[PDB]
Amino acid sequence: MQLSHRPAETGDLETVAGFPQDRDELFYCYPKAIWPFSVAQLAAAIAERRGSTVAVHDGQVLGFANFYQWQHGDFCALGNMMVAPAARGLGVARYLIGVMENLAREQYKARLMKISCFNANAAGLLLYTQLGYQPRAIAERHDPDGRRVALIQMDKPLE
Ligand SMILES: CO[C@@]1(NC(=O)Cc2cccs2)C(=O)N2C(C(=O)O)=C(COC(N)=O)CS[C@@H]21
Repeated sequence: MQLSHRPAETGDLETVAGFPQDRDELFYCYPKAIWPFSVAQLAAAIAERRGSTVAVHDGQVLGFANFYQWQHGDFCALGNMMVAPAARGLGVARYLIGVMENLAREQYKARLMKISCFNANAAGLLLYTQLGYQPRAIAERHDPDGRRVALIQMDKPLE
């Protein structure tokens, strides 16, 4: 694996919007979005967020993430974490989370990264745990069917 990163570009949008494979996956990474996902929905998030970044390997965009909260000197909140379905479990999210930690430290002077993860996303919860994130709170949210879900609010000090 020889991963690189760069800011997200218009030409990446169709690729990245292809990453969520079902309503659950879209919910876990972008709960405000409505299935089916679209480039317009992805662009809307990019426009209102900061730091949208892609991970690339062998000419393929394999990952995407951004910040939906940012407070200089304080923290950033990382979301829209998406990984190409053929590249799952190969370290792309771990790589990109590390890049986003460096961005938060360097650009925003953040002392903390927040990551919130829905309860059903076991793989996410375990990944963020392996990367040193700890659970701080659990918040109630509602899914598209009106069912109650638990949002696990985690954080990690940045060094
Ligand atoms: C403002 O916080 C968020 N939204 C809400 O909590 C509001 C709602 C949630 C469910 C119904 S309404 C927001 O935006 N979030 C994102 C995101 O879109 O990136 C994620 C995805 O996180 C990752 N890890 O990719 C977790 S919920 C959190």
